[PDB]
Amino acid sequence: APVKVFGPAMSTNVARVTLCLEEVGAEYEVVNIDFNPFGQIPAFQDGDLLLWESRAISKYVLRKYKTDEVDLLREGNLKEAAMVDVWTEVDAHTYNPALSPIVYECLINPLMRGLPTNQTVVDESLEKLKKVLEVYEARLSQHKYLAGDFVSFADLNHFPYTFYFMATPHAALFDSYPHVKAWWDRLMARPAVKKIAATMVP
Amino acid sequence: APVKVFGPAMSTNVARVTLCLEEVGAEYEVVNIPFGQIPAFQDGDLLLWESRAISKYVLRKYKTDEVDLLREGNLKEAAMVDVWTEVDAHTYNPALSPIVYECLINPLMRGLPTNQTVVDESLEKLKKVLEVYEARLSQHKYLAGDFVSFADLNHFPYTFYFMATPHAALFDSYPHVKAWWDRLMARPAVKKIAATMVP
Repeated sequence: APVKVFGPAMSTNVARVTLCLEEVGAEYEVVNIDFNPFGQIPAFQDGDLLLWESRAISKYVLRKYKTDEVDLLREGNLKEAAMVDVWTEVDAHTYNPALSPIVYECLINPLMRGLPTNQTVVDESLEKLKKVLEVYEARLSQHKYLAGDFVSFADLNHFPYTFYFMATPHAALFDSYPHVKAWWDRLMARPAVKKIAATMVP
Repeated sequence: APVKVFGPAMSTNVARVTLCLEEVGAEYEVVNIPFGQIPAFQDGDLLLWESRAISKYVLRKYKTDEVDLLREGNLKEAAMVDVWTEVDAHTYNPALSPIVYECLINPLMRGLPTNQTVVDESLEKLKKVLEVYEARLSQHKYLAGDFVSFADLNHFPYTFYFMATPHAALFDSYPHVKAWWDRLMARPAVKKIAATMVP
């Protein structure tokens, strides 16, 4: 019984769910656009369970399909799970609020509506993001991935908005942070990530 | 062996961690390093940051059949805990916290005038959030089901400071939300932490 994801595949929050589903090898069906295509929250159905909110859906998927091969939350190991949780929360409350206004001002608003970019909002965000990337640079100088030497929910959570940031004029900023840039290219080589990236087209 | 929390007891995010420690009956120290400062935490050689990550580590480590606040052995119950934890983080708290800043934090710590127009932008926005809470808590005593969980405890710190602003009586128009808030305030762990967010 394939689970159902409701929403536009190019939404950052729908792509978070489908990336998790691809990383665990689950079969699923994506059901149509809306009723913003870049931000809309997914609904989800697995049998009689109906869920909302992409982070809760994603964690349900990573638990239900966990194997010894594929354990992206590490819940049996409290130290590892704690590090997954830490960098999941850094994404949600620190990295994404610094990066997503750049994506909206430079990519989404011009692309969807021909709206002008507000360079003052973008510039505030860039200075905030630069301080954040200094922290990621030190972390990813110690480990291949954010939670340790294994890929996890923490890394996957960074994919959808960062992918769109890479289509703005500021993508070159990551080159000032070579270990962050190395980590980004590691993620972009994963076959599940390439699969979802091909779905994220306007 | 006791664990250490780093940060001010007053902080909304330190209180999330200390409430979790009190509900599991854990032995801990608090070491004072505005109302939103992110805590650090030490257990042996494990050093953590971010109150929700620390809180979950605590609720897993000290878990018992009496105190299972994450519900991780039942994927469907854990899903509902996660849903309402996210609603708190990205919907309820962004509605509620600017009322705390512009009625309580900024007029009594930063010396700013109480911007009584972003207060009404937040109030009208909080009103439509509470409608959804009122429907949810009308067929469950708690957010994740008929059991208290991390989802409910997550709402305590900011709601405790909202309850100290002029607009505390807004909950009275949502009787199932009010009755839910009353069940949380009656817990001994909650009463004990509430006493720390004041001196």
